[PDB]
Amino acid sequence: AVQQRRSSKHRRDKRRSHDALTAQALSVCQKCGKKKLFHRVCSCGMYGDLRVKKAY
Amino acid sequence: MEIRGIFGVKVGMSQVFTTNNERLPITVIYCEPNQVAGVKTEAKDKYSATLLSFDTVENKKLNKPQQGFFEKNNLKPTKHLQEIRNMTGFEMGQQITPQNLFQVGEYVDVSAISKGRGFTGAIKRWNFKIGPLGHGAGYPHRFQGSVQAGRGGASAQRVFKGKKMSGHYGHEKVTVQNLRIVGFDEANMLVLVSGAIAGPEGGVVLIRTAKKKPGVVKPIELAVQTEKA
Amino acid sequence: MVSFMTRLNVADNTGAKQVGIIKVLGSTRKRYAFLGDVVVVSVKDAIPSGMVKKGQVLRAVIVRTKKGQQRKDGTHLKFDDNACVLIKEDKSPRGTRIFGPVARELRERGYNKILSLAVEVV
Amino acid sequence: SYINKPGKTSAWRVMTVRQQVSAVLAYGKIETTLKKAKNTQKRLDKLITLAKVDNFNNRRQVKKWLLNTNLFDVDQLMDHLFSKVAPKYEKTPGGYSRVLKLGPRRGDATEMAILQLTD
Amino acid sequence: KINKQALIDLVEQKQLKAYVPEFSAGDEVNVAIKLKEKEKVRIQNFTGTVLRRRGKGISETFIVRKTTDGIPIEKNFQIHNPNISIELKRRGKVRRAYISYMRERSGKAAKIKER
RNA sequence: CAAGGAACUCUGCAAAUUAACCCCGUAAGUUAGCGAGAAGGGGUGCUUAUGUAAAAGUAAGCCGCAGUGAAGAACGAGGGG
RNA sequence: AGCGAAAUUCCUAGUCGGGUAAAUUCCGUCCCGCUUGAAUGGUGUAACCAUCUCUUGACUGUCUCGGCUAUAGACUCGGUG
RNA sequence: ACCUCGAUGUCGACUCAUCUCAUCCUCGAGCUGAAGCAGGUUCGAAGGGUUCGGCUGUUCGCCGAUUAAAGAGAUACGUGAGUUGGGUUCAAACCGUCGUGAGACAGGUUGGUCCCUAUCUAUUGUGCCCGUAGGAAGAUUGAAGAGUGUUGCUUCUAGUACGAGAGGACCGAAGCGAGGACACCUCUUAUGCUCCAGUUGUAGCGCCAGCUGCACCGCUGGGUAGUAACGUGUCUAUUAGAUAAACGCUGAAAGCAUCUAAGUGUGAAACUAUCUCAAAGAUUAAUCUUCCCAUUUCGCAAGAAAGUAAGAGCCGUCAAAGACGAUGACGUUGAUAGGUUACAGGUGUAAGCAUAGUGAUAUGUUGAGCUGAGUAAUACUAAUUGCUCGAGGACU
Ligand SMILES: O=C(N[C@H](CO)[C@H](O)c1ccc([N+](=O)[O-])cc1)C(Cl)Cl
Repeated sequence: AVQQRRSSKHRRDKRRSHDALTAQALSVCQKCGKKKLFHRVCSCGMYGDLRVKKAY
Repeated sequence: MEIRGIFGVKVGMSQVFTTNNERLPITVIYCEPNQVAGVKTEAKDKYSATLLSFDTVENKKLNKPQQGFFEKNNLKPTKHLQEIRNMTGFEMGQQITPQNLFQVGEYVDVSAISKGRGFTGAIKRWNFKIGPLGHGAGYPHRFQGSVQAGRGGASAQRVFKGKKMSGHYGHEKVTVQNLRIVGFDEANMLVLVSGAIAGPEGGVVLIRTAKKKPGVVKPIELAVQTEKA
Repeated sequence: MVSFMTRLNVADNTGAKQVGIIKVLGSTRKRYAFLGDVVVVSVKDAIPSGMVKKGQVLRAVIVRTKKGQQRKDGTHLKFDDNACVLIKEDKSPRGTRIFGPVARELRERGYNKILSLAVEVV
Repeated sequence: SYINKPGKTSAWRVMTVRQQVSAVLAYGKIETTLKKAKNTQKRLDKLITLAKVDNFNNRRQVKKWLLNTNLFDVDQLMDHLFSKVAPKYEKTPGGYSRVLKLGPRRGDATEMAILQLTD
Repeated sequence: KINKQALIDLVEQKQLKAYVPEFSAGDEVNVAIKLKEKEKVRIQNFTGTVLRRRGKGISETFIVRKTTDGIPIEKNFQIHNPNISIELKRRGKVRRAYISYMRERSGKAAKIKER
């Protein structure tokens, strides 16, 4: 159904207290200076000392 | 109490036969010699219990404090550690083989964590009958059951404490008692116990002396096949 | 296996052709009747010959179940149709000879007069 | 809740995996989602390890999963498979393909990944 | 350590037999069964036709059909069971490892014997 | 979807069984038109030959759990208002 | 006149017979028809009714007694809201 | 006529119930016009169950057959923000009656809309943060608790005690049941959508053969693991303590008699545990084992910045888990997932070929071929030469 008394700003704040997004982990590529994702390739391609994509 | 217990891994269910032309399904448990880790002296802590460990692994694969604890008492590095109340007469540093506890056919009980089920309705959890599927149904026709015990301000406003509801099932420690084990294998280190055995195939299973019938035996001896070329 | 309000064949010379269940015996709400369990039943249609006609109700013993049950040895008995045998009150039957095979499980409850007058047994 | 798209079906999954493995055999590098790439890797490996014999029976058996592409026809890919793919693998058992995790997009922010063959 | 999952076969060697004949769906078979209700064991013969054979290393079981008074009888037998013996008298041509058509046909439909 | 087969339910509601073609066979009652496609059964595959112009039909042989193989096509008999 | 506990009958869950294990509903009768009744029509009637009602053959999850798979949601994530 | 007309949705059925004892049954005991079985009645006892159908819209009520009986009741005569609507009861119309009329009559008669995506409380499961005056990993104890608590049939004692015959035990033992619960899926079936084989139509792969798409999965017949019941086990029992009713000693108030005043006993599915389950957020924050620790010392000595160094967390391969989180195993020091190899199980004679026929086809090569998720090894592929929090214990 619907609410019978209005929800206060305190109620919504306590409800959204869990809204904070997590800090995603990063990693530094071994040949292209940049902060890429983790277990993931960067904009150059060398996921390791091994490539896969052409340029992007 | 003469309660004694040994751990193992239940690996499969397969029936074996015996004399009297009787059928009895059996379940196979890979056993393992369990090392004594300690004994709580009855006068020292007001309760008597025996703590053991099993499922040995690589020493460095275990965490530091348990490795140091096993180093102090020269206990084999193991992965599982548990105790049983009222188990008496087993000093530290001793190895146990399953032939010291149970006879060929005495009463046994078996405990294990129940196999997983995930979330499920009360229909599959409390044997609640399915609603009428004919002569008009309504979009709800598989429901948890009515709960209201009254209407008004004299016998109402409350939902009963701990009443059956659609919730989690399985993955809980359960035990089945009055079991008659039938097969020993010291040359192969396995046991075969009658009846259905709880727990997922490959989990940890604990075999103890049942308190239901405190050690009364009735042997079951196998009958070898007679027809051959 | 066998449930409430079930019509089955007549395997003995009593004159009836179809037998209908009235209620399973034993304790209340047994909800089933297996081999050897006595059940109160009635006749559906009968030939003019015989000691029982339409209207009367009797107690019978189930001798054939299609689903079957597993014996304690490992041999699970099976049958195609369902049959039964009629008595009056006692173990003696109301018919002289019985058509069709009868299971051995009756020996676990008695009824030796029934088996002694059969053509084939398990 | 009526009038619903047909959605994902078992036949749809077979069609999708056939299309993806045909495309991979055609080019060799495919940018897709992680889940479908992982699903089609099994069929890719099976086809590659089956192609190692070059007999009529297996070539008939691989026609079931095969499908033509934009640059090469049915027979083109069929010949290419046993001409310049199968002979390149004779001592390495399995693992003829691999996957790497790309970044997420912005339109739907799904999980994107690249799939390539063995160097 | 680790488990093999073949210990099911390893332990089952205590109850096994290597004198069971081969038969799938149509070979004419006979079963001799021993019953213990007195001091003397009673012997019963049961001839008929095969329905199904299934098992891995101990669940090997089979189904035998016969007819009596125009009524068919299906009986299930465990191959590894004391005081149960099996024999083959006339094998026949079949097209499926499992059959279920005999449950509605009886007589004038016997299995053709192969070469 | 095993067995039971309407015991559920106010009521066989819903759902399922008969489905297409061809060939046998079909009652009470009646305003003699009907009821009737009543009811109740049989055959349909492939190949060969006989076959008209095709299809028919026939005889022989072959395959299978089934052969309008799927798809689309009447569940009926009664007495009463 | 005809018909009659009928769509009309309140005491009525009226009597009897039947079909079933059990029949306030059903059908043929009986009739102090409280208040039936012949143009606000009575009675019978062949065929028909997406009509109401009852028995019953095959049929099946309506049920004894529930289960499995599949989708599209439902659940998490991204964009709008 | 006291809250409700600015709406607290009424009968009955289904499911789900919970509670009282004026007890239906099991159980304890007394009295008897209780020889014994079966009985009639008063007190104790809420632990559990309290049947299936026909007529019926129904609760009733009647009847049929069983059972231990078919409990009396209570909760907005429980349970429409869970289902329907058979009806009082809506707009159409029938008849009967009433009315000179529109029309009316729990008089009966056929049809007929049941809205609402969950805020708070409560309950069922399940997480993050913080706390437990060091941090972390493990193993415990029990504070308060929850569920389980039904009986029948057959035989022996024993045709004994009993009664003249008829008839037939208390007390006990054993076997077999039903109901319900707990599990499990080897055996039996159910499902088993990238599993196997036959197979029609149609259009393709140029064509024959053979394969694919589509026709509910095209249909059919089976069938891997897992999930499931009708299949398989176990449970319902047992004993201890204090007691209700009842049954007693010794013994007097009342020289007797007498269970009560003292002391000392017997005694029920009730009660406390013995059974099972969870449990230190038991703040009244418990116990034990192991592991980490000592960088004088710098602002307003204020334990201030070098500040884990044990471990945990971020991310990933995953399932023994699984809506999400967790839980559990594993991250090149590796067997965590995928692939390969081999085997298992299922399907049942793959495709081509030769032979016989003329022709659909049959035989041998063929216990062949095929096969998601089963099992054991395999670094071949994927988990990197990545990041954060986290130790000198205010005092006893
Ligand atoms: O009016 C209703 N309920 C009223 C509210 O004032 C009240 O609850 C009520 C319910 C039933 C009733 N009755 O059955 O006679 C009378 C009043 C509903 Cl029908 Cl909307």
